[PDB]
Amino acid sequence: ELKETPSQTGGPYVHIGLLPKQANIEVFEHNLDNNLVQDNTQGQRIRLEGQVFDGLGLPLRDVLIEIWQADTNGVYPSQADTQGKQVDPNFLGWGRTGADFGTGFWSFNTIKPGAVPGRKGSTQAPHISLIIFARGINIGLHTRVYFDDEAEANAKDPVLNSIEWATRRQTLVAKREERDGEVVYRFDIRIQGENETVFFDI
Amino acid sequence: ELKETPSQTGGPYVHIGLLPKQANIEVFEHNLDNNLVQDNTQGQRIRLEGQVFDGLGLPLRDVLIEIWQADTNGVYPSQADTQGKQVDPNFLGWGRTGADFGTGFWSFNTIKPGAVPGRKGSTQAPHISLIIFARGINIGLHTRVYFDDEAEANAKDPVLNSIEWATRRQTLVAKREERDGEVVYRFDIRIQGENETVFFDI
Amino acid sequence: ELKETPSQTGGPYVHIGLLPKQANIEVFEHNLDNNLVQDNTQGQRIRLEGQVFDGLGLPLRDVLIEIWQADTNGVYPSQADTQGKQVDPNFLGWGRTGADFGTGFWSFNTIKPGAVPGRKGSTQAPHISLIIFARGINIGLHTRVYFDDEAEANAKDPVLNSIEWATRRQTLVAKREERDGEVVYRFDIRIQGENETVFFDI
Amino acid sequence: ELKETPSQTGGPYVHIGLLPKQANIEVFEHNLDNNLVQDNTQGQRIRLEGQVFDGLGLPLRDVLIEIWQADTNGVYPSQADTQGKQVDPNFLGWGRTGADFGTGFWSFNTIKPGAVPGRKGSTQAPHISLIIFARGINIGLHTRVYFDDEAEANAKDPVLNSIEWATRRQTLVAKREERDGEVVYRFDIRIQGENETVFFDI
Amino acid sequence: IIWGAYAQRNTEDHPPAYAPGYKTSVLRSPKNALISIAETLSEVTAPHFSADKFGPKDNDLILNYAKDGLPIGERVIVHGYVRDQFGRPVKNALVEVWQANASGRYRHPNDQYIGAMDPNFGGCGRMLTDDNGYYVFRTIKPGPYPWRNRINEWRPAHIHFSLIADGWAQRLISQFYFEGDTLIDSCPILKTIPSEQQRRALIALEDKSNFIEADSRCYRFDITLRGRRATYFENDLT
Amino acid sequence: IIWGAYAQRNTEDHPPAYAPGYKTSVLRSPKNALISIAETLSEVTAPHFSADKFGPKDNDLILNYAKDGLPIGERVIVHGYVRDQFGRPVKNALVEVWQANASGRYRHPNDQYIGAMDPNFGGCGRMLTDDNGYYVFRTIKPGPYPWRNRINEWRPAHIHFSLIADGWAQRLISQFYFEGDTLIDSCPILKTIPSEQQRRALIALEDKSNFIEADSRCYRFDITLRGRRATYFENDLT
Amino acid sequence: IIWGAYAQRNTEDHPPAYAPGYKTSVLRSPKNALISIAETLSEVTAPHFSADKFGPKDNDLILNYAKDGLPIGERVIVHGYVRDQFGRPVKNALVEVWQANASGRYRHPNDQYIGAMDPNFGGCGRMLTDDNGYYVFRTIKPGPYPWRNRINEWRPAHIHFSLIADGWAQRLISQFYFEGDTLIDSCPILKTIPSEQQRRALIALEDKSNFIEADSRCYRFDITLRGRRATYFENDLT
Amino acid sequence: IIWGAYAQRNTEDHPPAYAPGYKTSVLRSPKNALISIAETLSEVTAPHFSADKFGPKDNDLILNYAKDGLPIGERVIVHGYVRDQFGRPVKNALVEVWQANASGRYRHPNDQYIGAMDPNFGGCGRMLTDDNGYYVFRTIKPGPYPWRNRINEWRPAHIHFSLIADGWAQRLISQFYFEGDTLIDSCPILKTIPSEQQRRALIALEDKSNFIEADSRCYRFDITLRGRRATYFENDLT
Ligand SMILES: [Fe+3]
Ligand SMILES: [Fe+3]
Ligand SMILES: [Fe+3]
Ligand SMILES: [Fe+3]
Ligand SMILES: [O-]
Ligand SMILES: [O-]
Ligand SMILES: [O-]
Ligand SMILES: [O-]
Repeated sequence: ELKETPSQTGGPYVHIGLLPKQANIEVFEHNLDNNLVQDNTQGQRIRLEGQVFDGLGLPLRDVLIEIWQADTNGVYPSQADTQGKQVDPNFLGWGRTGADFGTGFWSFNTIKPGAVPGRKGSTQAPHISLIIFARGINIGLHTRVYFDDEAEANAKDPVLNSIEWATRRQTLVAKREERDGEVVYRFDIRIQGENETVFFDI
Repeated sequence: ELKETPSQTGGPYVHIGLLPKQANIEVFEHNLDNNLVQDNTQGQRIRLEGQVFDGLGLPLRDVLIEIWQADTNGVYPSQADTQGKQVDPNFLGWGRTGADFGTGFWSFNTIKPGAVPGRKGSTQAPHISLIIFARGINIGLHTRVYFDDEAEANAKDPVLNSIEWATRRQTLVAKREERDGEVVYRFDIRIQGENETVFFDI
Repeated sequence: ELKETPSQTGGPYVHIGLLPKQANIEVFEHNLDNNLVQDNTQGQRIRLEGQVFDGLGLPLRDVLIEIWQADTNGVYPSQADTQGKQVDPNFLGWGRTGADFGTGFWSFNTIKPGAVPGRKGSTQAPHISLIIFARGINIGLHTRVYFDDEAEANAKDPVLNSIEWATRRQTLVAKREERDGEVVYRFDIRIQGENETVFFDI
Repeated sequence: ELKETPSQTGGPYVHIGLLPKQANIEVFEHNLDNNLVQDNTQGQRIRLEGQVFDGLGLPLRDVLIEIWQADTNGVYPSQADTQGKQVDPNFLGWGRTGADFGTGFWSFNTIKPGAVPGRKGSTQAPHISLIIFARGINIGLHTRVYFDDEAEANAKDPVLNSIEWATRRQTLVAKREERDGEVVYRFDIRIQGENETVFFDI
Repeated sequence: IIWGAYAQRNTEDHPPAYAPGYKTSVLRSPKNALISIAETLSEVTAPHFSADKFGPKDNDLILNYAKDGLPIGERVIVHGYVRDQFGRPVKNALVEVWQANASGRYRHPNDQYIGAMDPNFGGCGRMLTDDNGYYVFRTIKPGPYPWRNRINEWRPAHIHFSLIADGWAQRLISQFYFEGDTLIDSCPILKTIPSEQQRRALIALEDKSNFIEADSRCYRFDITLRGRRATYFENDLT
Repeated sequence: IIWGAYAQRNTEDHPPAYAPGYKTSVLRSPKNALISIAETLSEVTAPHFSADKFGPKDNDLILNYAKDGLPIGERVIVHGYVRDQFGRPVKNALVEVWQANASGRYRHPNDQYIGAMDPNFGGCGRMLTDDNGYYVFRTIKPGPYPWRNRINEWRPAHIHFSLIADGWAQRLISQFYFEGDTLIDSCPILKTIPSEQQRRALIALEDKSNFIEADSRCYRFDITLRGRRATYFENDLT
Repeated sequence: IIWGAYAQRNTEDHPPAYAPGYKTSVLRSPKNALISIAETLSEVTAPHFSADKFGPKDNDLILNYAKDGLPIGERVIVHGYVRDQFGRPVKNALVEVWQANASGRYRHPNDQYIGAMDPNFGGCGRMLTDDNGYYVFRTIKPGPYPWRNRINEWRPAHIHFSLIADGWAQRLISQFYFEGDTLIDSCPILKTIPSEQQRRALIALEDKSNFIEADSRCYRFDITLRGRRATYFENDLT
Repeated sequence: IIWGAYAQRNTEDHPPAYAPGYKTSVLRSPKNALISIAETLSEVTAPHFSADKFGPKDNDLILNYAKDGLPIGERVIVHGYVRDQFGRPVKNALVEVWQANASGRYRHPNDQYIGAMDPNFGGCGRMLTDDNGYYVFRTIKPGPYPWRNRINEWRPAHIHFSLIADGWAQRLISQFYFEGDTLIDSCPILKTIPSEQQRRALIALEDKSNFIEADSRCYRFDITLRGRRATYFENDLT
């Protein structure tokens, strides 16, 4: 048996070297980005956005974020999905983005995921899996984004209920807003301190 | 010379294995509990109660607490008491309790202790010695409970004055209240954070 | 290259754990036993029986015995048989039995095997390969059972002739008897002492 | 914890150095011998005798034997006897003898012991504990002498029944004879070979 | 002999309060340093428990909760001596133990581990040390069990113990383990103890000469409490 | 590939028949040396057992005899590979196991040990190795138990196993033990094996990455059988 | 084969979040312990990237941004294998790299180091591992560079790498170094890794037989990701 | 204290019955294994010998047979302690010794060795251990002597000793030797003992501070007998 290769920080240029196009380094023809909606993608379009704050409350402008999620029917566009259901063929389920250099906001255009089976016949509430990399972060931090308009499903969610301090569960719920017809979920991440976001070892 | 056996946490079932009766494990005929008052016990009856909070401000519902105190005349029901005074013969001076599983409150029915001699002819203010055990606590935490209606005695107490940050002394003073004729002293314990209770190495 | 896993005694419950059905442990639907004759099995039916004796001459009542043999035409129901002949399809060729707890007798219902080729074009006399396991026996003991009514074939048998003390060859010959129409071969095994049965390292 | 001092053979003069009187070495005023009957000793007098044979069947003439037994009521003249019964005060319960130099016979004049409690409320049959020392014997050999006229008690004896080869139990039964009014039990000991006497690790 | 104070607890011989590898300690450890005080009568005294109060099976975890049969599992005797740091025996100290059954399951609704419950096992016992500081109890060897620190964390088999002795300053709760258990090297709770010599002080040793044939095995485990020093000059306690 | 005979069994790698420290061997060991023979079709063949005959719980000692509840004791998975001495996998070999329950008690009237019986545990299992020689079964860890060799003798925990593979010459019965058990160093039966490296070959190793969280521990244990040599010149087998 | 969960990440094999010697970690590390969860479909799945999308020079950092000439610096090939902890190859995993040029300068306005920019070097590449888990790319060896932790801090030469494989739980970003670089022993970022054996796991080794004459040198560097365990009894994932 | 049985004799700490190098053992050793039994009152009891019966010179081999003069040879005192395996003193145990004189000649017609007889030496003594398990006797150091095992065999100097103590199970006869005797390394009888540490346990040590000036030398020699275990639960002895 082998030991897992040890992690190291993404460092100061992680949001540049993994999104070259944005840093005006035009080496690739096809570039990965923060848009998970293709034209025939099914489901309700949503915009997920927010900021990541350090322990002094300041937003990180050098963070790199990726998300992983299921399609509109709660099926993962992955060969490891054992649900026996067909997945939306126009959905990658993954995206990557950095924070705006000035504002510090990050965002993704995606679809609201459907519910995915949990362990031993349970049902998880809709969620998006999120990971954060940056200078000063030695190992990518994993968290999940749940939705405030899914209170009923959130209340029976296995993972959320496995957090014993009920007060911390709320750090994982994004707030729904409606900007001129578009649905936006605001999700702010606090790495350290008061209202510190919950991070998981998965 | 030998080294003291190393401490380890009481673990998740410490308030069950040391109070089996309460956990509905009826293995012993005589069970130890939180009632130090026997019928002929001398002194004024008081009820000591409160909650223990972790660093997030939530009450611990798996804590086990014991107290050790002197009788009404400030004499310990212990062969190591060298005062040459006779102790109240209907007083053990020790008790054990857990916190209610739902509320999180713990309590003891005891007597208000009298003043005990301090070192080099000084006099200590009335106090109850308290220890806390629980999952996550590697070594039992020692503290003392003083009484707010003994301000005069508290001001000349050796131990309280040996705490250099005067602002922290107050975390050791319980508040007197009178519930329908009964005297109750509320003593809340904060393990971590703002208004962190003082703990002693004794 | 690796060393063979070392043997250890079957121990006191070897005849129970390998024949659970007989020990009234009903964990398996299909159970292995001492009957090698199925309804369409070809050949003459015979019963092989006897006892196993320790060095004091007492029968072992905790022994476990298995036999391995060829079908009526001297073909093994094994993929390693290179004879190019078809084997009787209703014959496993193997069986397992223990000794009766009181009497100490063990038995098998099988078929008399036909002659099997020996090395370098020789022909072996009909024989049954037998192995014995029990408490006190550190490694299973291998022996062979030949038949007294095959004197002619026994006299030209390679293995029997490879035993230099001619007097010991006879310990490997079972005696034919006829109990009310049934043919029985009595084969007694003496582990130690006078008339000690020959055991092979194979 | 310490390891037991290792045993060594008594050697060629063990029956001389432990019975000096008999070897005409008159160094002690009070000498230990093979007579356990004092004048007021209670019980029926018996004579126990026999020979000890090596593996060639020859009697050992350099053996030293001791016996240890209970009084007529099955009580040991030992402070470790926990029976709460009073022991015959005129009985040592132990004796020592050698074999005649020519004949090879050894003997003791004693009393037939009564039954002694066995473990977990059982009852042992009457027996005498015996030990043998001699040149060539590296550790004293322990055995027991039972009586043929106590067949009923012998059949329910714990120790005798703990010998699984029933045929060997009989090597521990001495034969009653009546020489001109005296009762004699003949007990021959065979150290090696056919009808080898049972020896115990006690 | 006039007794003075208990020798100072050596903090390097014990786990620290904050130990990140045992996750529950992160929110249940004080951020301030403990305040050391000079001892008074309060710290050198403790309660007395009379033998009269204990039942005959209090130190026999095999039979004290047996209803229709015996509990399932390995029969073991655990015995040893309680002494203070200067080697003096600790007399009439109250020793209490609690543990899981052979499946690693505790007898409480809170324990939801799939390891099976044993209707004939309770898992609580107590005794008083004798005049030589000796103690002995009998039980079923506890099974190791999973718990959630990292998701696949597993505690080695252990028996929890608590001591109330002569002085409040000696009050101690800990856990002992069994010689050879391979989980001992991986446990984050045992690893909160800084030194290897102190980790070894919690391992009960196989005591083969003291096994009882066709019956039970035996483990030897000694405990050391803080000791008081004698006074020969000024006695300041009072 | 034309196969020849099995490599000779190396007698120095196995216990001798007569081993005085294991008393029962004294009357159950031949006094004559074993007679070695050159192999024939008889020794290089063996029976075949079809998978169709095995039930779904045959390799699950935890559930295959469970009536009203689960057996009491430590849940463990044991898995590993069966290979021949030249490293080739042994395919479709019949592996049978039997063992005591968590108290060290076997399920038979003959076993009178006071360790308690478990009405939900049987203690027998079997499986066929797959094409890679892999095998896996689940069970309750057996408890050590006393037996009468010297009066206070105790076997370390063990699981008995038997293999029927490709050739009769490979037929093997043995016993494996669990890493760290302190009784392993004192057992007269394990000490019949002459070399220390071979004694270690019977110790199943803790396989921590393969534990199943909040469920079962896992031990790794590989088995090696005698191997056949290939023939490139004269084939004398026949 | 029915797959179960990924083996638990061994936290002792990785840097802790809070590491005072790497100053930027002080305000960017959680104060709470991470909460471990049992895995679901969410954690054992991951996206697929099709080969069709990659250009022919995506793994050739020497030519993929070359405009008028070749970049300046040491021509090196880096290749190796990606496997899971149980030794299975990781197929079709997305491996992305980014690095500084030969002067230790990154191609971004934010990097103000006086080391010169190279107009023919970009410093980004990517590839998919093949069926054996093999990967190979070509580049210019990066130069070490200063940074402000303590004022005179210097990173050893390194290439940043990222992997997206079969399960989200395997997601990993790290950095590898070059055998012999003396700055490796002084780097506070590499020293956040607790054990020396794991620090060595990030050092790419000179592979002399694989140098290409009159052309490029070659370094060998293997990567290990977390592995999934197989299920043989209850499958609880779903 | 309720006493239980004597700890099992550890057969590995003693010579085996059959030891081919000591030729006389070949025909005087059982071929069957000894049958171990659980102890009863018979095995844990033993006789008592009253001090009244012993004469004043019983432990003084120098004077107890002296007729016209003193025996010829080296005057030595031998003393030591008898304890059980758990270290408890063995009180009022009967210790008997016998030996050859300074020429290596025993006082019996059977001994025909040419070494000269000493008319003032007998060679037999006895004593009772005191309350601390202490014993002391005085004698002449025995000379080594030839015997026929191989024709030129020679025993190192030795004194034969026998002990009858508290339980019949403790009955022991052995021989001790003197520190430095070179014959100790060649003796087939001492070599029947399997381990070197146990061979050393029979060597009496020079005790120089206890020599008596212008008089006698002194040797220290301790003896260990089997010990009884205490019972705290069921007492099955009866
Ligand atoms: Fe626990
Ligand atoms: Fe067994
Ligand atoms: Fe960098
Ligand atoms: Fe001698
Ligand atoms: O970087
Ligand atoms: O616990
Ligand atoms: O067994
Ligand atoms: O001798």
